[PDB]
Amino acid sequence: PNITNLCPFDEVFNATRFASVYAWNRKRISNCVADYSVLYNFAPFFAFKCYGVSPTKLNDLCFTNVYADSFVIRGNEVSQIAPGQTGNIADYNYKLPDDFTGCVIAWNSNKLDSKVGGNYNYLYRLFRKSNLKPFERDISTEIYQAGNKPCNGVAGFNCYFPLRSYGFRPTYGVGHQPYRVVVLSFELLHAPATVCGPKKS
Amino acid sequence: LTEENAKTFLNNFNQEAEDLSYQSSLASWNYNTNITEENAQKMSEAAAKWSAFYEEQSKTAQSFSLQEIQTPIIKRQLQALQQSGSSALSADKNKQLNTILNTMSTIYSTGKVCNPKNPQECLLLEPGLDEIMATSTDYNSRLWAWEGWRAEVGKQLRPLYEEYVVLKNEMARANNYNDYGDYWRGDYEAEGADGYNYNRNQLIEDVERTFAEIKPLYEHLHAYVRRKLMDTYPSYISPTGCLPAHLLGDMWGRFWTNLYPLTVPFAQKPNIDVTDAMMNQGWDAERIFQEAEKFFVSVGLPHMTQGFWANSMLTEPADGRKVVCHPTAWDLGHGDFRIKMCTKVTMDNFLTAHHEMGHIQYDMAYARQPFLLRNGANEGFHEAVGEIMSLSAATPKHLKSIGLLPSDFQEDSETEINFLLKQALTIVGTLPFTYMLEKWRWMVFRGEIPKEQWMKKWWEMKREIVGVVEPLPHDETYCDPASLFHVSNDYSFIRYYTRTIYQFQFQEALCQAAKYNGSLHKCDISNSTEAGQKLLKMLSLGNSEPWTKALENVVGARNMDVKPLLNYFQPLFDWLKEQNRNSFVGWNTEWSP
Ligand SMILES: *[C@@H]1O[C@H](CO)[C@@H](O)[C@H](O)[C@H]1NC(C)=O
Ligand SMILES: *[C@@H]1O[C@H](CO)[C@@H](O)[C@H](O)[C@H]1NC(C)=O
Ligand SMILES: *[C@@H]1O[C@H](CO)[C@@H](O)[C@H](O)[C@H]1NC(C)=O
Repeated sequence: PNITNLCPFDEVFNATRFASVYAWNRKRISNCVADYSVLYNFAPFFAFKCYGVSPTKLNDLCFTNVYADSFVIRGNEVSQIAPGQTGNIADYNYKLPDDFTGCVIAWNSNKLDSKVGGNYNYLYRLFRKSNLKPFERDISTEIYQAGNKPCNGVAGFNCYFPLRSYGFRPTYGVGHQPYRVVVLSFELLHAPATVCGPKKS
Repeated sequence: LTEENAKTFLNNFNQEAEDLSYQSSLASWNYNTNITEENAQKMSEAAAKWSAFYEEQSKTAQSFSLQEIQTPIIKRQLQALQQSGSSALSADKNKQLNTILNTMSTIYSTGKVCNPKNPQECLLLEPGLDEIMATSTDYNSRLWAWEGWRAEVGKQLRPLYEEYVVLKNEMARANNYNDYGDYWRGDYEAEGADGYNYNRNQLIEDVERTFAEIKPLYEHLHAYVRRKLMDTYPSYISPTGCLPAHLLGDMWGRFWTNLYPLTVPFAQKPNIDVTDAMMNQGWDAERIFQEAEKFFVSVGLPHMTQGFWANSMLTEPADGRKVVCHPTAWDLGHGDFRIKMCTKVTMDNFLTAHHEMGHIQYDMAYARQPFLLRNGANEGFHEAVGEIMSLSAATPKHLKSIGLLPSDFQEDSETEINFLLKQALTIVGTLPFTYMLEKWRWMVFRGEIPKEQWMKKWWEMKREIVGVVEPLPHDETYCDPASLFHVSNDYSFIRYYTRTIYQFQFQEALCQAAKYNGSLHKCDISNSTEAGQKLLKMLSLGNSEPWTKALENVVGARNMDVKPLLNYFQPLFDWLKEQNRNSFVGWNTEWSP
């Protein structure tokens, strides 16, 4: 069988613009042949931690749907993109379930996401009433009511705007430089699995 | 509940603060390494925005009541944020105080004493009068420079200090302090768990206790310096009297380190200068900082960041931009650590590189703390942890290990004695001056010294504590303390005394940690990871804990101890006792010629 119809991993990893972690981008991947060769080849990756499947045997075990979630966080927060973790990103921006089957990929993005004046186009949620459920997004801009008095839509004392900017600058320390994260989540359903890697003969 | 509200308030504050503080620090860095009008005004607006935000948050933080906050880290953060400082006064009084401070700064920076009968030979302090105090041996020229700067600064700064004391007293009493001295002593206040409680009023007696036993070593050093200066000045110094104020090698007598050519023990033995060895081996500033980094990774502390090498200036740029010559370690925030130092290839700049990288390591270690707790444990800890690196870097073992000093180098007792004497002139000699100056300022702010009897008190205590006599009688129209930089520009001075004590306490604790079996001044902490971990336990704390706890984490004691300082200077103390048998140790308060 000849090899064609590769899965669009160039669109997710090599996008010119990623998304904020509060409005994290989700792309479904189905009915194509996914080769993980290109990802392994790429050297800059800071984390390639995989959960539930081995990175070496990605090409043979095959799945029904592959979800690629792309966002940008700061380097110190990459450890929070894991099952069972807590923090601002885990509780309020992006939560993975405790039975997560997939991989997390992160790499430094100073040359693309850092500006000398400060890149104010990457945002994160700092305040939220309750923790996020797994694979949930919150794009609400409602004023966080931390006290007893009603906020009435106006910030001030005990009333904070929940979305705070990741003011990325190139002179930050390595733990604070912008990191692009792609989370690959693999799922199997009762449907026939149609995301399967390449074949050899 | 109030505590959860405080937690969310601090979460909002740290995020906004870190960003504005980084912008202010980056603008200050861009001015300091590139001096122009636009960088100056950019620094002005960045600092204005950061200060306005800090006062706006401090006014909101004062609304929280600390009686219902249980977690001590949030309570310490809110205590740090609730310090209003000079904003406690009204706008008119604050503007008047700022006017007095600015006019004091611009009259100290433009201080001028000019030659009598030679009106063209007018000398400033920074380029030329300090050269006269440091190098000149003529008695009349030093008497001229000292009395002239005392007159043309004290006469002009006496009424400015008169209302400066009153405005600072009003500012301190607006912040629930007894006086401005208690406000400065509030930097050493530690509220924490049982046994770690430190009070402001305790600090004075602790300082006095630590001055009760530095006094014999200082008396022997003073007797030796007096005899050598009597050899230099035949009839102008008395054997039983105090030293004249203008013969101490500095403008104010703060450091006795410029008396080392006059007071050298063994002139035939050279010093431990390795500048020519650096010249012969082709060292540059990059290699100096790399050797300092090698020392800090040998002791166990982390490596320097890539941003440190990329963003710092370690050389005069010489591409048309003016820079500030003073070495400064910068913690800009967000993991940005820089050093601004115009490093020439000398031994002094090598030790200074070790000192500033010690500052940077101290800054890097407490980066894990929240923003309000990213400081030193007190004002003395930050400079003590750089002075210990300067101490360990200068030892002959460290210099022989890195190839600067030959492997067959012999350490006889004479070079140890003259090295210890130079260290004593720098370190021991500044302690009575620091203690007497801070005691005078505390008693002036308290009102223990009457307003019209200032000068007569000061020259008594310099005759009593420092053992230094005035050359000419001064009446109360002079303001002789105010000629010093730290007091005319509103700076606390007890940090140097506490720095000096903490430096040798830290050094003895690290040398016991490294299992060194010799004299303390020969000790090197290189290749000792356990000493680095013992140090890094305190460095990681910041001011999250009381400073007594951090001090116990390093030395195992909860207060200042000068037994390490006397243990450091023990061979020199024995030598000074051995050469003061015939002479008279001590001074007489009455004016002896
Ligand atoms: C992205 O661009 C690089 C640049 O050559 C290329 O090697 C890589 O295959 C591209 N795709 C991915 C998914 O990294
Ligand atoms: C110094 O500041 C000026 C201000 O415009 C700037 O043009 C110049 O490039 C700066 N120099 C360096 C070395 O950055
Ligand atoms: C520290 O370790 C290095 C490792 O090569 C060694 O060269 C150096 O001599 C050691 N220093 C001391 C004082 O033992």
